Amino acid sequence: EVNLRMSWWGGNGRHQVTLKALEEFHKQHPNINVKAEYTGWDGHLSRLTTQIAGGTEPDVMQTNWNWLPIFSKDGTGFYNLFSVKEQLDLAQFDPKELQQTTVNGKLNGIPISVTARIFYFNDATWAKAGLEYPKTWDELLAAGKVFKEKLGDQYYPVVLEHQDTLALIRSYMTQKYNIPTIDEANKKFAYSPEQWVEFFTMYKTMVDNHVMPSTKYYASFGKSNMYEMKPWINGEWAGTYMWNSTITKYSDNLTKPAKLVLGPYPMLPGAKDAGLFFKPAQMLSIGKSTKHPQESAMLINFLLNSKEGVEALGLERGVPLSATAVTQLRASGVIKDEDPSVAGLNMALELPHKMTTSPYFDDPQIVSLFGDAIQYIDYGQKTVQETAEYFNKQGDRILKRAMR
Ligand SMILES: O=C(O)[C@H]1O[C@H](O[C@@H]2[C@H](O)[C@@H](O)[C@@H](O[C@@H]3[C@H](O)[C@@H](O)[C@@H](O)O[C@@H]3C(=O)O)O[C@@H]2C(=O)O)[C@H](O)[C@@H](O)[C@H]1O
Repeated sequence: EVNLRMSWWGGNGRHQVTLKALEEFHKQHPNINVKAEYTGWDGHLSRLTTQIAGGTEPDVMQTNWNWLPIFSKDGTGFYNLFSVKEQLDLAQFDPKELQQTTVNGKLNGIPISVTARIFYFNDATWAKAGLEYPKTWDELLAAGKVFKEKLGDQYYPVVLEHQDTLALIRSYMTQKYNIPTIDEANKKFAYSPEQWVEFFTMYKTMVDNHVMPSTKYYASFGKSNMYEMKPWINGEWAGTYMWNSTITKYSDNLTKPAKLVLGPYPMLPGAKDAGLFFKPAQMLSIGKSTKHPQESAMLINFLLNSKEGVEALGLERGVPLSATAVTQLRASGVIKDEDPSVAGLNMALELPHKMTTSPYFDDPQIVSLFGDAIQYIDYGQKTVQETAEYFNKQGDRILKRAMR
């Protein structure tokens, strides 16, 4: 008898397929039981952090790429998957993708899929507005006035949570200036004080121009998951800047026959880089101190490589990196080039994207600080100037703690 625990996050579609994969795995291995621990994204890292701090984390965990510095600065924070290569077919995964999940020579997770935030739009609402999807940053900014006037005050081209906004304005700044956002060598942000003023001024411009809800307006609804909010469901918030790897969590909640459709990616004339936040979407990792590394490795291999596991899991985590899995799903007609998640990935790959985001750009305290910052602007407690200086100062402080 081997008892394993596995955690993951996601929407209920992902919960469904994962649970069904676990029953097959157990059917194939009567001596191995897996206790499933799953939630939505909200608070998931917080809960795992508490487990790891106390040494009680699961045997198998779905993990995020920005968590590697948080838990595994020296690469020993998760079990070294090179040590279980007998059970786990590593050759299915591109070596450059494995490099992204390797730390000090130790393989900390198997990357499941890749992803980038891109624009997806509610086709029903945009048709009502009579507008085509923005092809430029100018058209995005201009869409807000059209939505507000043609459809009504409650209508917005997109909705953006603060993390989405942080990535979006970074993309714009990368297009303009072609420099990394984080200066990893000097453990600090790379932007001049002027560029930070520009960053927050763009936010203010977008809010003023009715592109997306302000934080104050968003709060007036304001606590469920974004994809479960009424103005999302009914099409009033007509788009999202979101991972292709989890786009059905969003599209599944729209009101038929509305669909989420892939939009253009705005590119500044003369930009050398799109400034995508492009990364491994998520990983499967093994607990550092698991008493069952081999059985844990068997479970990962089953989910990511086995015919039954791949079939069960389908596309709920995006387009598989595993060569056998992605071939299988194309062959079964599950992967369709016209599907917004697949099309979104293909568009992103063709965009010039040589700049790779630092994992510290997605440090959760940096992301939280950003939310506080824009809230200061929207609630009239700091000017754009004061907010920029505050973000630069407090962010550099967080980065120093994060990168120690
Ligand atoms: O495919 C995935 O599950 C995805 O998970 C991570 O992204 C999380 C979250 O799961 C995403 O839905 C998205 O979350 C939304 C907002 O962007 C976020 O700021 C927060 O408000 O919650 C929203 C939500 O719950 O849907 O973005 C999240 C994030 O980027 O942290 C991984 O990061 C991602 O790569 C992928 O595995």
